[PDB]
Amino acid sequence: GRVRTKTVKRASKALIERYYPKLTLDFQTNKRLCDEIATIQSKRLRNKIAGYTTHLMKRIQKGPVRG
Amino acid sequence: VGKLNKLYGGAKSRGVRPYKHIDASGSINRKVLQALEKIGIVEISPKGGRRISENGQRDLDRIAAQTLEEDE
Amino acid sequence: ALISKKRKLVADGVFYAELNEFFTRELAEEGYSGVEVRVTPTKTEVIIRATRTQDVLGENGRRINELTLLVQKRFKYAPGTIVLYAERVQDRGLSAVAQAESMKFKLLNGLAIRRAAYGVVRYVMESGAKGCEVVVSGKLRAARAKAMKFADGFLIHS
Amino acid sequence: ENVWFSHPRRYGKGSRQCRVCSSHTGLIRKYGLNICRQCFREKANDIGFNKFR
Amino acid sequence: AVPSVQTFGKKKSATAVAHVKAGKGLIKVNGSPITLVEPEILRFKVYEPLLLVGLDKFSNIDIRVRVTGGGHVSQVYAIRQAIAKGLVAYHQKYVDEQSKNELKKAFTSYDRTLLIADSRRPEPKKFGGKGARSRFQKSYR
Amino acid sequence: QQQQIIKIRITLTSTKVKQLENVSSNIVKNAEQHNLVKKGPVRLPTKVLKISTRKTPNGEGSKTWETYEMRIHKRYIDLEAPVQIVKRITQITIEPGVDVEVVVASN
RNA sequence: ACGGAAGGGCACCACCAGGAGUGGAGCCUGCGGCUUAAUUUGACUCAACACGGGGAAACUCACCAGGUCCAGACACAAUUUUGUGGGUGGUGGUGCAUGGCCGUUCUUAGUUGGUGGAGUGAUUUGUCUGCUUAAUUGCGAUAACGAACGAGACCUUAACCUACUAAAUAGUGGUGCUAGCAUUUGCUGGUUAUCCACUUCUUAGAGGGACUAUCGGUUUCAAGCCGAUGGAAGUUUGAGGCAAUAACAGGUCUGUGAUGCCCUUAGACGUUCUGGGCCGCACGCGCGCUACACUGACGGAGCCAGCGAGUCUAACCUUGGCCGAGAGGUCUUGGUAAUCUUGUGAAACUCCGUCGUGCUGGGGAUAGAGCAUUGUAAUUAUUGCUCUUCAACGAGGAAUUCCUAGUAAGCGCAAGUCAUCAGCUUGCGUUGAUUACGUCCCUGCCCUUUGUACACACC
Repeated sequence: GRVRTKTVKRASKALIERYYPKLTLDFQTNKRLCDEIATIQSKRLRNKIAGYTTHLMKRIQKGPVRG
Repeated sequence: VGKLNKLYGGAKSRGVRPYKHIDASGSINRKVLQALEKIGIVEISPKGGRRISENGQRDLDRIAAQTLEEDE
Repeated sequence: ALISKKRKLVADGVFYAELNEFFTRELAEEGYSGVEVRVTPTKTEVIIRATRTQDVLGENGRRINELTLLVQKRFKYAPGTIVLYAERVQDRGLSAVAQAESMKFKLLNGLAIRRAAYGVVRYVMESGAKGCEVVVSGKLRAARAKAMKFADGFLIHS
Repeated sequence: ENVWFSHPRRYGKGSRQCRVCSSHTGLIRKYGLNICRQCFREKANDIGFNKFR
Repeated sequence: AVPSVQTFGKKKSATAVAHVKAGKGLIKVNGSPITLVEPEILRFKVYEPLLLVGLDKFSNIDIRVRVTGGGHVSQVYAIRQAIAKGLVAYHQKYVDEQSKNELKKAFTSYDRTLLIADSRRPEPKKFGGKGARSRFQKSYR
Repeated sequence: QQQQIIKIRITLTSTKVKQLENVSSNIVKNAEQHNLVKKGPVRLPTKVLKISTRKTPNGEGSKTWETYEMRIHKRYIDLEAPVQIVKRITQITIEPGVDVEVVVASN
């Protein structure tokens, strides 16, 4: 239920590889930047990638990723 | 009165059936309304409905306060 | 009388529903796709497009005598508003229903098991449809029941 | 030539039969339709189609 | 032509006029009180927004409203919480600061739908579906 | 007065696109050919009062069904046009089905 | 596939935990039987028996009353007139001379190629040793690589914008004076193109919220648990919808002239017609309730929910007035209605004076006299009303259904079926509360291993 999927990762790894100096910690700066970096055609995907950007800044402040 | 008999309605059973709400009597309601109209307390007002006459208005404001101040 | 406030404005569906089922269960050999109606202001004109324009023209009157008079005798319009003239129109064969008519013809003309098959896949390829999926119930042999199927190109299901 | 083939038919289930296919259902006089249940499915585009819920 | 605006203001589920009548603690509007109700059910429920907070606490505030809208159950279940918020929060200009801080800290462990104002608004639904909890109504065949 | 401006609210209401484009193209080309003020229309959340004659008696089985839905595309015009041309829009392009609420309110 | 073998994981159509019950006076439902000319038919497991609108008063009523009745085109003995092969007479008929639509496998996740190889083939890797759940969901390595579907693929949800140069029915200051007190201006008609503008509730289109984050341990953080819980949302965003993979001698041949099918038109394979049974009960099964109380009552505020039709050639027609013990009976008012029956108003709740628990007040599937409605039609009571003794159970055994926020459960209304005939389904309301957070013990369901002499696959 509270588990993650590869559908967010296949965009996440690409966007960080493209835009390393982006991804500021704040939620709106993450969201209103990612929605125009990556075209999204779903409001539920918009809300879900908002939540996933929260997960992403949690993982960034956790620190180095294994891969 | 169309709502008065409704508000005074009650539950009735159709034998082996549930209880249904049914309206009250209309005859006695009309008769008491006409009786008080003739007495001159209630009065038929324009635009559909009844208002209170001046005897009832006097019974409303001052003597009500006097009676409750007496019995309290 | 025949006027109501917000009842017939919603119950009008039955009319064009009957129209559509009639066009499907009778107007099949012409290849009825859809009525590209265009009601221009100051000139009410109701046209029809066909994939068999030669057939809907025909011998000048055998279809027209019904087609021009039945759409007028029913509701009693004035003349000169439901007009029936067919012209050469483009992109007639760029639709799933067009592929459906094409495979209907390829099934009805009566080819063998492989000839109609490579014919239809070459036709959908040359039309540019990169995938198809079709199922046929019933049978070809005389047995209980069969359901053949083939799908080229993978589709979301459903 | 028959005299006794008439019969009173003005109202009730004996007067009005179906018009769809001599069907066996559809006791609904909505807008004078009296159309069957399989017939409501034979009807194509009167449901108001759209799917989100 | 003339810039004449009606002073439209918001309430829980209705409109209001933004011109308050100040007074000397008179909880009425000039021809009728509201608070004398005597319901025989919700007595302690209406005493809760006031009796636990401070008995009178009306030496510097009045309610001056006339609105037609919303509903009666919404009115009874909203106006008392509304003046509770008015007397605990809007009184920060007037009431003692440590007193209101103690009150908010006391109510942080009390927010159990007793100090919540009714923010309900009427909404229409669409034709085509009726179910809420049970199933829908469909035929076989 | 002479050449009155009472501004009966013309209530653009259609069902199909053949009539919707017809009336909208009509009013805008009328404005274009007799040089009306340049203020165009936009659509609306349509005024749907829920009424229908449903024929789904009893709830057995599962749902293999559609949705009963329809959009009466009632739109409007934000402009300042005369009551004269507001009336002539109703006079010309005669098709029964277009309603006009008698409302003396311009804006 | 199976296992009465093993392990792992889930389900209040499984429960150490209980609450609301059926099986008790009882019926609405079909069975088999007596059946009268018929009491018409389909189907027999968690997957029919309140299902097939199937809650049937004269053709869907199929059965008789039977004098029914000659009413086809085409060689004929001199109204084809008895007889011909058959125009249809299939409206006599099977899911088995046909599809189509729904249900079962879908209270639980699994599905497919192309390469790479192994199996000198069947097949296997890809599709997983463990580690967490609503999931093939994440870590992680590997003959693996990179791709779609079930969820992910979408939108309606629930307590949403000082928001939309959007409409006179839902309304507010100034108010047009006060008719309730008329000096203690909120209001009564918003003085019938009516004190103006508009939405701030009737009509909802956009973008926008909540994410385990700011804390620490419980996996090495790579999963995941807590409490400060942060509200248009800490249960993924509660409730709802895609019949994904491929099968069922499954309900529909009696469904639309749908299938190489047996036979006819004068005694029509009966088209129609005078009507009525289609509810008859010696029997049991099944969902639905009227009570087995001082909980039966007067008086009152208790009323805070969208729900649905309308002559256009026949029945919707009054909110109010008037008569009546009451079914009910007549008028400005309702045929183009957000507009008039509709300004939809859903119901018993606390109370005290008094009778008052009992087979008596607890009531009426029981029997009788009169008052009238919808329907030609109220017969084998269609239905409500005034009265009359209550038989009925002292909370019903064996066995069996539902149950964790708008918490099941007691209660009454709106709509469909309706000319008249609710105990049949959905939505609301009054109180809105449990006895549970673990289980595989019964019941079943998925993954791995293992044996099989089964593979129309443990009937």
